[PDB]
Amino acid sequence: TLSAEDKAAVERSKMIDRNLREDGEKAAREVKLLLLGAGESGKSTIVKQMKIIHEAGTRVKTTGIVETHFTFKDLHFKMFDVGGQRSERKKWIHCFEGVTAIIFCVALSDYDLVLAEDEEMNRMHESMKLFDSICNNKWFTDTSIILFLNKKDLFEEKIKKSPLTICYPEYAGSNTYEEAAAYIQCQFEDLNKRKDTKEIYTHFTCATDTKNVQFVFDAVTDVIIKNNLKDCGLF
Amino acid sequence: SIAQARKLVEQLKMEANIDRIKVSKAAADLMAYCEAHAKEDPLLTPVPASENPFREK
Amino acid sequence: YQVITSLLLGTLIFCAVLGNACVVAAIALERSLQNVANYLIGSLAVTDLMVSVLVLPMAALYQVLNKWTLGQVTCDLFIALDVLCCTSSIWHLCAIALDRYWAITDPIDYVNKRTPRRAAALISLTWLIGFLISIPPMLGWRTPEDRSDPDACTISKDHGYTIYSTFGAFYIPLLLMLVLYGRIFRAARFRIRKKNERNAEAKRKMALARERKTVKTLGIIMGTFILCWLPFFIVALVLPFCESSCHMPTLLGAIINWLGYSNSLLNPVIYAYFNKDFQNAFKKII
Amino acid sequence: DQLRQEAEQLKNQIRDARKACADATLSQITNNIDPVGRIQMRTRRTLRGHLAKIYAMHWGTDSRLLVSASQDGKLIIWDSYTTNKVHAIPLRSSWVMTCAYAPSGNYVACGGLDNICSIYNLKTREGNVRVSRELAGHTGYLSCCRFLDDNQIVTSSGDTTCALWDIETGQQTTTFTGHTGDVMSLSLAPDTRLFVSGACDASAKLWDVREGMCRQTFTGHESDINAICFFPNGNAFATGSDDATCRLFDLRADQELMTYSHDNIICGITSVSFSKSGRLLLAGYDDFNCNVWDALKADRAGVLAGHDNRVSCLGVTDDGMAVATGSWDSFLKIWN
Ligand SMILES: C/C=C\C/C=C\C/C=C/C/C=C/CCCC(=O)O[C@H](COC(=O)CCCCCCCCCCCCC)COP(=O)(O)O[C@H]1[C@H](O)[C@@H](O)[C@H](OP(=O)(O)O)[C@@H](O)[C@H]1O
Ligand SMILES: CC(C)CCC[C@@H](C)[C@H]1CC[C@H]2[C@@H]3CC=C4C[C@@H](OC(=O)CCC(=O)O)CC[C@]4(C)[C@H]3CC[C@]12C
Ligand SMILES: CC(C)CCC[C@@H](C)[C@H]1CC[C@H]2[C@@H]3CC=C4C[C@@H](OC(=O)CCC(=O)O)CC[C@]4(C)[C@H]3CC[C@]12C
Ligand SMILES: N#Cc1ccc2[nH]cc(CCCCN3CCN(c4ccc5oc(C(N)=O)cc5c4)CC3)c2c1
Repeated sequence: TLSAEDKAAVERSKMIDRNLREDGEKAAREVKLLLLGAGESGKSTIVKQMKIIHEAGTRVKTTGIVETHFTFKDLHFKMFDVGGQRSERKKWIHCFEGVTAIIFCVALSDYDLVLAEDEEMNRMHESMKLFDSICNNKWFTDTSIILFLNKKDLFEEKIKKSPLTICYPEYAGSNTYEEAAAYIQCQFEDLNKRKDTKEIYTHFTCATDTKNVQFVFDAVTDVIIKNNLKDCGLF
Repeated sequence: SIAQARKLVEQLKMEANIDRIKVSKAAADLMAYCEAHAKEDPLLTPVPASENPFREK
Repeated sequence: YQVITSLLLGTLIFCAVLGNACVVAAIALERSLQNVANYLIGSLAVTDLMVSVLVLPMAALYQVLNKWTLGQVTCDLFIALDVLCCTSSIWHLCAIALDRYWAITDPIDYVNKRTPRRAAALISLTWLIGFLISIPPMLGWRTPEDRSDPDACTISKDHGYTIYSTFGAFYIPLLLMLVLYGRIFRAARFRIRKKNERNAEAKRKMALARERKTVKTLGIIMGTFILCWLPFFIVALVLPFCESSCHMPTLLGAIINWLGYSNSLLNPVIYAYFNKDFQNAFKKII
Repeated sequence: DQLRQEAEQLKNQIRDARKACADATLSQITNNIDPVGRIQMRTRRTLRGHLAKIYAMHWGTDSRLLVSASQDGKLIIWDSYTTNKVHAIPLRSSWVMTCAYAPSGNYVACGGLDNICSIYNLKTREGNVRVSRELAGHTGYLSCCRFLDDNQIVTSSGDTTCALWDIETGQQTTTFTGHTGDVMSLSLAPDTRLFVSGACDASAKLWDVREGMCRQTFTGHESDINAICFFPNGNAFATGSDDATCRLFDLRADQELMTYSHDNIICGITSVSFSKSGRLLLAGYDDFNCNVWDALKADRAGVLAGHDNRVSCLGVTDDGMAVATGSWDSFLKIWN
């Protein structure tokens, strides 16, 4: 009670609590994004582009989860890459509940290619199944998804050479970059079961340095504004 | 995937050579251990507040 | 016949106190409801509780007895508490509107520089405006007509004080709230507006539903504020200037006087008893 | 090849031997034991300070100090007697889903989505906690870790293997392989010669620390196992799974004894622990409730309601005075 040791213990507890509160306030000022996608789906390219101008604002190599810390327009972003996590997603996907948005990356040029596990499995079909699984989890019901369609030029060359009917037999239209890209985009967007709660922002990755991060910033600001409107009761 | 089959069958044949006892004896041993230390379990029998560290000093 | 009036007033104070106290308790005992918006809503609930505990009983006694039987000093205390607490309730409404406007129109400020110190500053400014409106009639600047009739507790009817108090307590807040909520409405509409045919039809229907909801909610807020407080301030701005030829009917005058206090009862319903988080917290407490 | 035929033959032989060794169920033996009765526990301490979901906790051997891990990248050493934060260790990676307290009370460990088990030195010359060593080598998320001694630590990860580490050197002394799914839980025997691990392949295995081989295999569940804990005797253990069913397995009998299930619960178990005498089996559930089970009767004796989101971790002191449950609402609660 009044002993010196008890006073010292209470003082240390109060100091630690103040430090914890300060760290929590500092961490609450950060926007968290989850990066997903197939293996060779252009994930690293998007990470490099986002960190080209802004990076980080005897440790052992982790390779489990990779954090990218970049700031744009006075807004702090954190991206978590779980590509190297080879295990069941069901056991740790709930750790990312509460992220502002999910950055899903899929390559347009792998529709012709097939997985190495078996020949009769399209890579784009694997990406679609992953998108369906991650867009309808019980944890990400309120979380918006930012969809990036990488490798537009390779896809254009491939559809110039090879037709799109192999990946989508039901498809019936002219083989052109615009129409095929629109078809792929709408096919990915039709997997969103929670139409009323979440929204999908689709962008085609471009060689310009700042356009992709600008699109991400616009999507995050739109998500924040719509969440505020919902809290206020006007949305 | 045939090399792992040999390891699996070796593990199975190794797991089947252990001595086993009757379930009645094991249940009796568990019950005896439970009843022997029942007096020393503060959770089973609520402790008086005089010597309860988490309520009163 | 006075028994009916007494029981109606008593149940009015009882409901107001119960609602405001429930809102304050729910905010206090829940960790989930501890953000800036709920802090402002809780301060508004506390102000309404002060109106219902410190002002409504004396006003109800005045209504029932149809005369003031408590004293001149008690009359001054009642007037000061009445002007201070009710002006505060209005400026809490304006502060909530301002916070919503800042959150909706400035996401960067919402993420970075939005801290509970902002809520504390807004509450302090509201109470400071309340004091600036309530104090000066006490420190002079009051006509002797207030003390001329001992069997009455009317607010000072000086033209300058009437203009000052009415403007700074209802009319400046009204314009501020109208401008802020108009900007908020424009922002909401801009956000909403911005087989393939089935998806397009579904999106159009969803946009129409959201537009109807963002019209209804804004209408509820603004209409409640207007229909609660506007008639009394129109009366208080018109009658003092026109001393004669503007007799006020007793029943209509009493209804106009007592309409303003219903805002302190309807405020928790609109700002607290509607959002989902408060309902979940109340269900958990129940 | 044709080895599947002899494999299934050996499986049938093992099942036949287990059925032959089973004569009377545990329910029949303990029919004459009087019921434990209703167990009423009231919250005694509420430990506050975490700002995110809590995934693990562990009690010290002195039964006064406990450690908790949460998503805010903090590892807090509490003082359960006075609710005083003794330490607050900032983690390099905020994705942590396990923690352990050394038996000597000198070290504390944690691990998570990053595949590294970090060892923190508590008692140092300057009084400031510093990273003693980082243990790398797993290829999946680290699910559990237990200090076998002041120098040896055993870890279980999501790469379907468990490993024994030497903290002084930092290399894997022994690797335990054989699981066909992610290993989610681990518990050490009181004599620290064997340990059991429950994995996502709906099976639990008994390992020998020195030999590094799977001694026995237990398969009763229908879904992945999220928790495990030895009986205080050291000859039995209890597992919790997403099937919403806790089971008691016996090492000597090499089979299943009791099933703890109720029709009103359909949510999986996240944590399992025993009382000091072994009569009470406490389990945490996904419906933010904790149920106290009669280990010898399979009848509920109480409910430790009071949490909000989900009870994720649970533990019982060595002296048995108190039970601490941590949940996703960022609160530790001491029950007693
Ligand atoms: C002619 C054409 C068109 C016009 C005709 C018809 C249509 C319109 C008519 C006019 C409208 C009248 C009132 C409608 C109210 C109504 O619909 O209420 C909805 C249903 O809630 C309940 O049922 C829950 C109710 C709980 C009530 C409180 C319980 C306690 C009361 C006593 C308290 C004191 C004693 C304890 C809830 O609200 P809502 O759907 O109206 O919409 C919003 C609300 O307006 C926003 O304020 C709120 O934001 P907040 O400011 O943070 O709260 C939003 O979250 C959202 O709820
Ligand atoms: C203190 C006394 C006055 C009791 C409180 C009454 C209020 C709760 C009333 C007064 C005016 C009403 C509003 C008058 C008109 C409308 C528009 C109405 O809009 C529609 O759905 C269709 C018409 C349109 O497009 O405006 C929705 C209800 C609302 C906001 C009403 C909600 C309830 C209000 C705020
Ligand atoms: C927000 C919802 C719940 C509606 C709120 C309604 C109130 C504004 C009502 C409820 C009881 C009403 C009172 C009930 C009875 C009387 C007495 C009545 O007596 C008179 O002086 C009339 C003339 C006479 O008979 O001499 C004057 C109105 C008044 C104060 C009423 C004023 C308006 C009150 C406060
Ligand atoms: N002007 C102004 C002005 C300016 C700026 C302001 N800010 C805040 C206010 C306060 C607004 C409400 C004032 N109260 C007093 C009048 N009312 C009342 C109640 C019972 C009654 O009973 C009798 C009877 N029995 O005769 C008569 C009578 C009258 C109830 C409402 C204000 C006012």
